[PDB]
Amino acid sequence: IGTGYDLSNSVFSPDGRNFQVEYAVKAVENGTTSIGIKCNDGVVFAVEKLITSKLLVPQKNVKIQVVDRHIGCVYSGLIPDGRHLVNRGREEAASFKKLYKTPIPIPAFADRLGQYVQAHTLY
Amino acid sequence: TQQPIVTGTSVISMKYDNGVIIAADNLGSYGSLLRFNGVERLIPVGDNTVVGISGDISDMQHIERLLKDLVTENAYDNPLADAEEALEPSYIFEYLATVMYQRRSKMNPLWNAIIVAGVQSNGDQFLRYVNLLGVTYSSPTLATGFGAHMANPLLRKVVDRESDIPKTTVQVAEEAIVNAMRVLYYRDARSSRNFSLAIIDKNTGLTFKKNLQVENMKWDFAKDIKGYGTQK
Repeated sequence: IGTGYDLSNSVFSPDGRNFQVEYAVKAVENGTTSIGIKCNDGVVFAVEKLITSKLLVPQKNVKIQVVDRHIGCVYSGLIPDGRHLVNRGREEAASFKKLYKTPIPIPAFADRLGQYVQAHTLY
Repeated sequence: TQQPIVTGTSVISMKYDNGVIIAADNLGSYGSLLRFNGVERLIPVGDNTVVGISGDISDMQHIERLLKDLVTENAYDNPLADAEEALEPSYIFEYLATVMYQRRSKMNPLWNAIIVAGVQSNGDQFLRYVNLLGVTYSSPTLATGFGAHMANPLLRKVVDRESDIPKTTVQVAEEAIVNAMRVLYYRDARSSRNFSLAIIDKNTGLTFKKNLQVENMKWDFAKDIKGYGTQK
């Protein structure tokens, strides 16, 4: 009953699903493909970066930005919004490195960014 | 308020034709007790800049923290910022300056004196000074603390002005800095035999020579002196 369940995102539809958050998955589908192979040794990231025209400059633009000195962060979807999630963890990691004097673990970082992206689904 | 607690000694330095030499000793005295030995005060930053810090040990540690964050900051975004927009010596300087002034105003100062020793990408020498008053200046010979009137005179007898930097080679400079550590070591009552030394060249990069001792001391004369004047 009623009308809506897609105007706000701190509604829950009756099925037990969300919206907006359910719709946001289609938005990431419009992006390019980006892979990660977890190796024994490390990780190897790679990203398809489209070249539309020859008007653009080759090897001068990036979807791989560093966070801390030892974490690749590479993203797909809406690119300014993906850069805001990278921006956020540069702040987060620098505070941790100030506070506890060690390079921020990957499992620590994984928790931290997770809480933030969760956090926007609650208002 | 903040007043000194644990304090280093002196970081001393001079320019030469193709780079700069800077050297400091490894000491944290807690007044009378010379309590920390082998705690280093030269901090290499970047790959061509050594930032030599005197005064407070507490404060110094926390400014090493900010330098390390600054390399992390300049690396971000840009892959060409580690090649042609690297952290220059004038950069590492500018941030250290500006931090001192702002802390001076709130009347809780970061009690340090810094020499920021390097060479530009242009090949120019850079040796520039800041202290806790917030005062800046460049000279051809520079020294923190007690060494600014002890060590500084001897160093400054090799390079007097800005036209004897071309004429002073890497081997005369090496000698002068060795010599001035030894001159300090006699007449300065907070010093340590161990000292670290950096040599910044404009073609061989930064070389970081650790754990030198001072030698060739004079004491041979001291068997001759007896009493204070009345006693002979």
